[PDB]
Amino acid sequence: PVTCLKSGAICHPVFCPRRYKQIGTCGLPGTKCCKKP
Repeated sequence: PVTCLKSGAICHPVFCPRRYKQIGTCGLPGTKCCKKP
């Protein structure tokens, strides 16, 4: 459960697509933590 707030990564719903790499999870099972390349 990482907020990804320090990394500045954006959270994505369901799962992280290819444009964004899923580092783990935004915080809840509703969305996932994603980061722009």
